[PDB]
Amino acid sequence: ARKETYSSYIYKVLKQTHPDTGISQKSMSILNSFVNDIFERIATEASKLAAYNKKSTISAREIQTAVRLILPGELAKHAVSEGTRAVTKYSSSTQA
Amino acid sequence: RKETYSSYIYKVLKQTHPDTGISQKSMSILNSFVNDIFERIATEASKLAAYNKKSTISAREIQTAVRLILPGELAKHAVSEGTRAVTKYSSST
Amino acid sequence: QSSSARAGLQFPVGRIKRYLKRHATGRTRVGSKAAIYLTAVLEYLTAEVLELAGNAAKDLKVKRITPRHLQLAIRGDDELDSLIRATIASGGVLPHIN
Amino acid sequence: PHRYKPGTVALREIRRFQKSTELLIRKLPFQRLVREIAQDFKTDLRFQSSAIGALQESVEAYLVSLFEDTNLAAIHAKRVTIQKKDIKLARRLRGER
Amino acid sequence: PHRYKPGTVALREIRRFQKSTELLIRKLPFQRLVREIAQDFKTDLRFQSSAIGALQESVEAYLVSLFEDTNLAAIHAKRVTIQKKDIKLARRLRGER
Amino acid sequence: HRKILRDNIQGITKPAIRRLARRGGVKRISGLIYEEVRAVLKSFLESVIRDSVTYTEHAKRKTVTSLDVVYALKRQGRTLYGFG
Amino acid sequence: ILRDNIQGITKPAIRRLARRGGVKRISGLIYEEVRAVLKSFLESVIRDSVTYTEHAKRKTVTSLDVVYALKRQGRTLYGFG
DNA sequence: ATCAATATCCACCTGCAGATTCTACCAAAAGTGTATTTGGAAACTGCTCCATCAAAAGGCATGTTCAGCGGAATTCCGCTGAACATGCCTTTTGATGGAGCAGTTTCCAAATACACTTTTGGTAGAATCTGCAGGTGGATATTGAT
DNA sequence: ATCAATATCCACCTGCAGATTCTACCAAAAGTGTATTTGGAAACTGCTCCATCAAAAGGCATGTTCAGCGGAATTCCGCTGAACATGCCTTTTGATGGAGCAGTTTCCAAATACACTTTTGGTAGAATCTGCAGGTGGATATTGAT
Repeated sequence: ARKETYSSYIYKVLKQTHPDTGISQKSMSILNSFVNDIFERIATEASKLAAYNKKSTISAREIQTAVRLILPGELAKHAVSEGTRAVTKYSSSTQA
Repeated sequence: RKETYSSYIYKVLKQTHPDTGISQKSMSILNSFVNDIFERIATEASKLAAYNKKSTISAREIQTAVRLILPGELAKHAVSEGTRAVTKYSSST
Repeated sequence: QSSSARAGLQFPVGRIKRYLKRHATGRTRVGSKAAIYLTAVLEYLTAEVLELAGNAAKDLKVKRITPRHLQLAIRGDDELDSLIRATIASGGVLPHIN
Repeated sequence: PHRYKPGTVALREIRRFQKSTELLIRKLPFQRLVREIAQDFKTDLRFQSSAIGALQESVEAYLVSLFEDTNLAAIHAKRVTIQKKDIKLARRLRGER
Repeated sequence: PHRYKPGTVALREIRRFQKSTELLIRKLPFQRLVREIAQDFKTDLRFQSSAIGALQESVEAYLVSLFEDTNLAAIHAKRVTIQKKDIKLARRLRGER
Repeated sequence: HRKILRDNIQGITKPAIRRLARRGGVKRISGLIYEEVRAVLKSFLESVIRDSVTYTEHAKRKTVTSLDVVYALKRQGRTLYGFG
Repeated sequence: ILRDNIQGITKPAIRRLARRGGVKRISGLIYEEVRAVLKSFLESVIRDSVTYTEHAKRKTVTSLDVVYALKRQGRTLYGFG
């Protein structure tokens, strides 16, 4: 009677990308299975190549490498653009 | 680390028929399959004992690992001597 | 006294202790089932390398060279489905025709 | 000069090569091949001999797999040549990309 | 009476499956058959029902992959039906034992 | 109690196999696609029930879930989506 | 020196390299599509080759890393280093 | 070229079950001072291995012809799958029990982490057969023309 | 039914590099031996979600029946194995040589394990309002023997 779920952040980001539509339960389960298995394979090869580089701590360069080597080139240039952009944003952690 | 298996490969090939010889370059082939099916049974044993969220990895999950990837015939006589040798450690106190 | 022999059989256990530690995830692993990793590696490497004795009448050659072990790993149909997409360095193909 | 029928001589050359296990493509040809395909999409980098040797090993093994099952797809159609539609049907049955 | 060609069931049945993605195979006979093949290895197994749904659309997916490739392997060889050499070449190219 | 139940192995039949078969696309069938679609659903379904219910029994568990068979389908390399 | 030349004109090696498996009489025009399929396969293996090299942060290439990449594309040419 | 006969497309009407804000609530938590301890960042450099680089030589690739033989257009002609009334069986759902699963609480046993001491399993090398690659060579199949 | 230059196999000798078996050797995990803590395993017990009964319609079956068409088959040219000849691009063997890298040390951003607490995120009800399935009505293109 206690379960971690993914659907909440999913429906808020669906409503913010596109404004005005609805969702469905089995389609909720197919895209949350999609998000956890894409995390699953980035995580497995992230640990694998942070193992074989003989380096000891997981790092952002390492996972930018990871996301480059797992997903094809169109979303490679996308995901690296907002990888650098997100680290620009959270790296900019000031008082204002 | 500099660490191989090829000496234990050589002791194995001697505890075959000792008449043959380990060749110059197939021991790299032997090293590569022993560590890659070592690593992949380690991967599946990791997450299969992670799906019941039990902390260690131990006997039940390893015999289910070494049955649940390798195919039928060598799997079942493999797990036969698996139980054999793991009792044979405990054969003494 | 010695762990491979206090086990008894002929693979080392003390390195696969920490080679499982090298690879593990579950923050905990037992100290007694090194006893099965050596049994796994014993069985699978003997269950390939003893078949290399089938070189004899087809090679009359005393070492276990690189085409030759795959040249008899093929007809182990129980074997080839354990190195499935895996393929040799300079191994050859078991020949046949139409 | 007596040389009889062609075609079963194809079969003895068949058995001639697949008895042997020599690395069948030529060396500095693949050397210049792999440099002049690598240097362009990512910049000037250097190679090592064993790594490049292993990567044309990969190239040989993959393409020999694809042409043997291309041969099977060709002899599906009751026919003995090799033609392009066999090749692209082989590429498509093999998981398009 | 109105009548039109045996063999021209094609396009109307094409759309007639294609608009809908409901599960093709009829359910509880398929439950019976998976229960019967499972029942002769280990005792007292049950199914969870959505597990039956999972293995149902697994066999649906693997069968549509099978005869989609036998469809174009049949048209590979100027042929209009599928026959037994088509499915046997599919089970050549499957790669899974 | 003994649950002696024999063949449902032909049990999906010529209209059923032709409706799945044309659902895949093919529009001209030959008169013996009975037995091979029989044998191949035999092969694929015994593979999935073997790996799935064997490690279901690894879960100390004599009663199958759905998450075990979807972990088996991803174990086989044909990862189904969306049943958890 | 670094100038582009065309090694896509590799060699007609396939009229012995298809002579590795049971290729019967050949009848040709395969040269361009065997050229296309091997150029696709080499570019597939070489971009993740150089991908580990930039994760290697040194400007050579090597064999243990090439077999890392070679199994991660799935086409694991097993056993060389 | 052509209307019925489907067939499909819209399309309005209506049910009807269900996603979806909404509350809430609550219980375990993400953000937080913080001491601290270490692995990532980064200078220094011996040094090897990796890119050029030429010359003799040498298989071998590339162009040549060429000639049968096999891809293919065409026939046809038996024949075996598709529609289709037309019965009918097994379904398709709806309503009753219970073994057996979460989830608990609790115990004990194995594995962590600490010092320990050595010995065995990593190299260097070396040497020595030595197997074996590669030749030769002597004998033995071989299939198109006749 | 017969011949024979090519191809292969079986046997001999050599040389060459290389396995391998040492012996050192060394050095650094590893077996022993403590104790601590906490997860693995078992008892139990409520509460689902499994299991089996029985009533009525749609897809299933099935013989009938009829034609695209499969396989064979004949022939007809074009295109490719094949053999030869030659340039040519390797091919290896040194040779240079030089400039990135593996190792090295250091040293400090910072990760982590503490306590610790206001929030959100999950769940679960609920209700509701509405979106879609289905019904059915009705225009509208396509078409097949004529």
